[PDB]
Amino acid sequence: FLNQITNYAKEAVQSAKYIGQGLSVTFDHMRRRPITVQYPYEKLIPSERFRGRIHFEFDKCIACEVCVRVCPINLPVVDWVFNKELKKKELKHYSIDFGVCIFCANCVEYCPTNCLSVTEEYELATYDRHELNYDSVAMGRIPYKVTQDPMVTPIREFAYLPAGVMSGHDLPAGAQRAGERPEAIANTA
Amino acid sequence: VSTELLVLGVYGALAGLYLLVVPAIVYAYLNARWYVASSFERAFMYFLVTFFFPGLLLLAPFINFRPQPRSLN
Amino acid sequence: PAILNPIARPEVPQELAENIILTSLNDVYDWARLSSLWPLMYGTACCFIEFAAMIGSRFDFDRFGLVPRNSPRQADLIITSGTITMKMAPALVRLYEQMPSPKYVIAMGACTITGGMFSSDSYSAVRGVDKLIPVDVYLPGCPPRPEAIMDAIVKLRKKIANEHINERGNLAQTHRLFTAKHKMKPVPPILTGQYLNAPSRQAP
Amino acid sequence: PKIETRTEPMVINMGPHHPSMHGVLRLMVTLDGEDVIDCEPVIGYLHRGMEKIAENRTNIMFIPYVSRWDYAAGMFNEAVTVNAPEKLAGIPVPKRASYIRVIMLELNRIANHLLWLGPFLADVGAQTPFFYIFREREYIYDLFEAATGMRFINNNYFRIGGVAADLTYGWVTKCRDFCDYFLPKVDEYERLITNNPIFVRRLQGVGKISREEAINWGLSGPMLRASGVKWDLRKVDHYECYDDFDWDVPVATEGDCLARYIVRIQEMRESVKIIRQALDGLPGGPYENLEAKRMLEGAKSEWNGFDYQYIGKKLSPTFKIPKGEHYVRVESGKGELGIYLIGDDNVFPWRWKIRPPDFNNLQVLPQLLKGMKVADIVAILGSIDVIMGSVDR
Amino acid sequence: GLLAGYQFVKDLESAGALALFVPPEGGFEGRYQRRLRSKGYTTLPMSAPGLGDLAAYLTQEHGIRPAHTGKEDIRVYFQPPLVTYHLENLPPNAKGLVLWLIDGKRLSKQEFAYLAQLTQTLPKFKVVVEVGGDRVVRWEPLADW
Amino acid sequence: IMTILPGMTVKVTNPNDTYYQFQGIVQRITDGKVAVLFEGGNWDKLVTFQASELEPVVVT
Amino acid sequence: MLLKSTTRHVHIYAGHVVDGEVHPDTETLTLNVDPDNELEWNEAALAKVEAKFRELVANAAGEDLTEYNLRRIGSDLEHFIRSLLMQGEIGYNLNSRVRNYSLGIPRVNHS
Amino acid sequence: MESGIDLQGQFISALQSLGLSHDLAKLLWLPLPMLMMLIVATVGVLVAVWLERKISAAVQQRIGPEYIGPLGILAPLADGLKLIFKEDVLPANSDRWLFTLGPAVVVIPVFLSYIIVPFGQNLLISNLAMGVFLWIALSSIAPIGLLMAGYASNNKYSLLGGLRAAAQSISYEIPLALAVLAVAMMSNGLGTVEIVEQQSQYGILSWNVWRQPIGFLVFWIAALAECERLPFDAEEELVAGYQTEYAGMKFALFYLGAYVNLVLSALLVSVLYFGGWSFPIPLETIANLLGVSETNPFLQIAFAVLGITMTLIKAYFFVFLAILLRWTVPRVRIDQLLDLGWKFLLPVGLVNLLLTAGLKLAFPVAFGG
Ligand code: SF4
Ligand code: SF4
Ligand code: SF4
Repeated sequence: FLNQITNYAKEAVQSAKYIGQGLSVTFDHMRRRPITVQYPYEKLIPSERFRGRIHFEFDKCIACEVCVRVCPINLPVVDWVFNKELKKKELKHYSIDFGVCIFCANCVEYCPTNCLSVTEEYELATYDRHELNYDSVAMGRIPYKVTQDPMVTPIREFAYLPAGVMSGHDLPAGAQRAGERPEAIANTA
Repeated sequence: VSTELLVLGVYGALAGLYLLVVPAIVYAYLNARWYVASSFERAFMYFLVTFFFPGLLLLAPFINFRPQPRSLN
Repeated sequence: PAILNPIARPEVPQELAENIILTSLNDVYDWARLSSLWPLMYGTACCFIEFAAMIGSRFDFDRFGLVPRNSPRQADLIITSGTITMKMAPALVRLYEQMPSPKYVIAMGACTITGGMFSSDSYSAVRGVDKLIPVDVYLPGCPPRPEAIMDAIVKLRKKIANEHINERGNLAQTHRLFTAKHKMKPVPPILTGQYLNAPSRQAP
Repeated sequence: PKIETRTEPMVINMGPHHPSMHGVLRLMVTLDGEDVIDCEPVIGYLHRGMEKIAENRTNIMFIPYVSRWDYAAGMFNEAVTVNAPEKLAGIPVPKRASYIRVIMLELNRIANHLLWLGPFLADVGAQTPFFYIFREREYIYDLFEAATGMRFINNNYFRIGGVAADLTYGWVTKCRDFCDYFLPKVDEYERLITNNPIFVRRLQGVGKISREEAINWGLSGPMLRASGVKWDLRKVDHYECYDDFDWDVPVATEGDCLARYIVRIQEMRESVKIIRQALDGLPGGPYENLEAKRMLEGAKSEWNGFDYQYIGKKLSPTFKIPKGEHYVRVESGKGELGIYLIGDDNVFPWRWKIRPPDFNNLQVLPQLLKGMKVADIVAILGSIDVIMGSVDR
Repeated sequence: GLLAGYQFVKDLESAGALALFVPPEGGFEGRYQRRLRSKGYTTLPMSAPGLGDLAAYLTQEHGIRPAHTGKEDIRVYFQPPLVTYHLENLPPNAKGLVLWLIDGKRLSKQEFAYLAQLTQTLPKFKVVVEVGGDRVVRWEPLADW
Repeated sequence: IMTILPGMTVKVTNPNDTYYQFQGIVQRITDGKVAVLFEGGNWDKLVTFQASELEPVVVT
Repeated sequence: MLLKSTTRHVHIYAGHVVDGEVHPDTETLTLNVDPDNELEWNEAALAKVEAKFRELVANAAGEDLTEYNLRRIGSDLEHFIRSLLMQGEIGYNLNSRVRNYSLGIPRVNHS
Repeated sequence: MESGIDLQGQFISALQSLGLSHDLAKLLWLPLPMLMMLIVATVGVLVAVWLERKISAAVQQRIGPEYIGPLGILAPLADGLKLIFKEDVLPANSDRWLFTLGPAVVVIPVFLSYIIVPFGQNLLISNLAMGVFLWIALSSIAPIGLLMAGYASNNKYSLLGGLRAAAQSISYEIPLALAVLAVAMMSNGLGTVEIVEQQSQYGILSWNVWRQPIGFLVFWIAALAECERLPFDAEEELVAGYQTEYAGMKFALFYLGAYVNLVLSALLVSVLYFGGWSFPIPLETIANLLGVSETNPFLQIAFAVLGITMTLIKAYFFVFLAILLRWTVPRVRIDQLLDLGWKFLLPVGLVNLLLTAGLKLAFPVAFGG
């Protein structure tokens, strides 16, 4: 009764053919171009909505507290003294602690004067934690532009690659996002 | 010229090739075709790293395989 | 006192390494611990998934030198990738204490810098991992994208390349060891491991 | 070396430091020779107190909090947190906002099943496509980053009036490109397990929850569907215009890890069909075409209508959760993520209970580890799709 | 591989304020900070974008106003001037203090000029602002910019 | 005094960029790099450009 | 099962240390003021912290030997250590490797 | 050398030219091939770590350990050097003698087994008439350092991991011995010079892989379970793996011993079942086609370099096959790998030994003499 000996050798040779096939198809993975976004020299561009570091304009601020009452932890320290010579609110030393911030930009949407805008800046690492307390002149700085650094080849991620492209590595020369924009169908139809 | 000295000369030439010359050629081949290489060519250049590895280790703190600064224009 | 939380004057400590051989060996030492930097595979919350997004193929974890380790004994670095609760905090201090002495901590996300969105109305969240561990680099962003984490790793490498080899001795613990006798009642172990074999699952 | 060798059953810790993507839970199992006799799961290492935080947060400032329970499909949490004051105040959503919600939730279901699928194949022993699953998950990340601003969790996308912002100018095209890319990948993932006898030997009869025992233990989602129950809350509750498409709930009859695998793979294959059928029937189509049609055709002609908007009356931050209570739910990637809201005409809720989809599936884990071996623990824990931020919350 | 001597400390003592150009991949300039610290200096490595209005943060008292998370009041904290508090709380026979700014990018030209003039005016204070970029570690004086 | 002032409307003309045909509001001018504010979307974005890739509009 | 309360600047460790091992004892508990040296710890303030710790462990008599009470003792000792640092009797280290000011930045007294 | 090239004879003769003894000249010659072989094993472990981190990256469509040297070339060296700099840990009641000796006992015979490997005819440390049998006997000392590293930690899950690794490491000694036994049948000896010399007759047709098609498979699968690799090794088996208490240079000893065992096993696949140094064309055929003698020193140098390249090509090919097969195969648990060791590789090794004995008795001109 050799029905379990030939089945044994059949299971062995089927596993051997499976290992040979999987070894042939893992050898076809080495020929593919690596999808690695090589960070310090290939900083990938964030999208047009990113919610990075919050930017603040000290002159466009009516010194309300809507940016505090919509923040989930009431984080922005806005303090004002009322000047009865002018009878306005007169902000002094706005600040946001970016070690406590969760970067939801609730304060950006519910800003009545469009004072708080959000940036593309995410490289905010510090050695001291208390350096993350950005005051009104610290967070009123112009953010780091990824496409204007002469050591970075910037990469559009997936939603800005035109209409058939999956990875932004083979891009020849700055091809746009997907196609037409609402200033085209107004000319079309 | 003595033939013992010529055998030592081809020993020194083979050592200078194995440690300095062809490791520099392998480095100049690897900042060259690495992505245009196939799987078999990748196995061949990995063999070239394997065989000339003491020469690649000697030449390692002197090559600067960082990307060049961009033009921004 | 006129300075509330003061710094203190040191004892004029200087190595004064006028030697250039030992300076280059210090360079080799700092480059070797800099370019290896094996982190602990430590998770606990949301941020770990972005940490896992570094270990994948789109952003590469290995191309700075660092492969994740399972045991803390082989771990060179710990990226605290999530919220530390009151329950997780002694476990985290234990797995930091189980590492060899040239060890580095990165407070990843707002939950380990200050306990970011749980710094207001939480009763069981440690407000910052630096209430437990000496932290080297702080990393903002609630889910900091993996470019920000391997920016924190770049700043950690800038921190590591400064470390002097004669300055080993800051890696100490400096015991104080005040022992006091107490009069508290010992309680039995409440959590033993008996879940289905406990004689209350079978019948009401 | 004070480890003796007894004849009594030992105890394996499997503590909160998991060296893989397993969360923070202890799994103190006994396992005398190999048979797991007892299993006490210790829970609460990520209990940060969302139910007590919620009582001191307005709903417009609790939306950044609700991504942190199921933090692989984050917007599903917003899909109940928005829907809880939506059905007290009776605020209607537009049709375009509802279809955008369906698209975001089905992309989140695909991403949640991908993040389950990576560690599950790594625990079962495949461990080759772990690095290939994060690539399509990064595709979903970059889709979410265009619209919602952030990646997989920290979206403020869902609002009481619908959706915070409409889609970008190239979003529908790239989402169709991702679906055309992703349709063969789920077939590859199914053939990885089912066309390999060692894996189906590892997954057959491992965890033998019954049909009625799954209903008694309160299991939901793919753990309930794999036991035999055709119970999807998108079909049971006529929820958020999911009935405008033609998809079939995937079920299996066994209830083991292979059945849960098959249900989750077919859930991916059905969710991508829902994505296609929602992108086709998007009111106004893509945002570039809809914005152009409401630009050139005056300020009229039904493209400025209510059901073609992204937001249904964008509300003030001082919106009062009115007096009354009910219990909303979604079918997330693990099914029955529910919110019990008892708001009492205050700006804050009075009680915000979170019914998590996998806190009630992790209580079956001692029952599922009864007659199993040691190396089948992490498979069974792999098949639950547990995420400890929802289990603890 | 580039056995660097102690020329960096000599260029620091010459210029007073030098802009570093570090490769962006990590720690290849901290060898110069360790060379600088071995000659008797005290380096103060801190991140530049966290500082705001360097005339006020470095040498003036500045109210920090930390984060109240909806619980405390405004509670202004008056931090001492960083350069003068770290210079007075120093050994009197030390070589001086060095501000090691690790993000010279995302700062203005006015702050660079102020940092150079600040290193010129008070005697023992040097800055090594890291404006980054270059393929090797190379430094210039903070003269033109 | 004639150069690019903060407070007006702009539109980008750099063709090989993610931000193309985008109208924005210029907010701050330091050292030539112009940072403009984009109202498009629920969150207001601030993206930095230079004067070599910007030009003001005449229509609005 | 070793009962302990390990945070920064205090370690409680209910038990006694032998060589480099702490053995879990019932009726004693140790104390490891600043095991990472963020503070300077002259002997006057060190004796003050030791006396405050013995007063705290005497006032905690009669309760359970849970980790909750050990964490309460360690947290009260943490508040005392921060009060000594705020009074000016204790300085920051400045020879450490981190220098992150885990108990507040330096600041002047009034303004 | 003039008549040939013999660096041993030339070194002993030129060291006797200073005024030393003959036995003292031999004693001073003695550390030089041993130091050369330790250099070969050290560059082999660095090549193995580099190839492991680069081919694994190329499989997963990543880029390997960049920014450490030009390519990732200095990536293993830093991974060596950092482990020299890290402190000790000593897990809480550890034995402090067996703990430090466990890595030493598990990596000393693997280094000692590098006498057996030739890179050419008399390009080795010693011929050693019981060569591969001594390699198998020395490789049998590994599940004593494994049990030593398991026991000397005061925690469990490493004692369990140590017993698990020792039960894995003895399940594949006997199929390894049977697969080497078939080659020792076909080679009429155990010395590796004689094993390669019975294959370097017709270049590539006299290689043992064509005459042992299943013996090569048994040896390769059994040697991939002795090196702790592939399926026979992402949550750990239980929580820990017999080396979760080793931190600095002792974990470095474990880490380098694994790859040194991998390089040695690949070299012995190249030596036993393939040509150890033989070109696929026989070398004396090229020597008679060139017309120059096979004893003049430049053809000696060219043939020695060609033999070293052939050895390193085949050793690299099997290291490459191991790094591919680490990501090819599914990871099997402990019971399936012990069933592969006892219930599959041992009966196939026994039936291979029986059929190669029948083939040597029946056709003795094809299988040895
Ligand atoms: S909401 Fe805007 S305007 Fe009001 S205080 Fe905040 S930043 Fe200023
Ligand atoms: S982004 Fe969110 S967390 Fe940060 S300050 Fe604004 S509202 Fe608060
Ligand atoms: S910082 Fe945000 S993403 Fe990170 S753990 Fe905390 S809540 Fe989760």
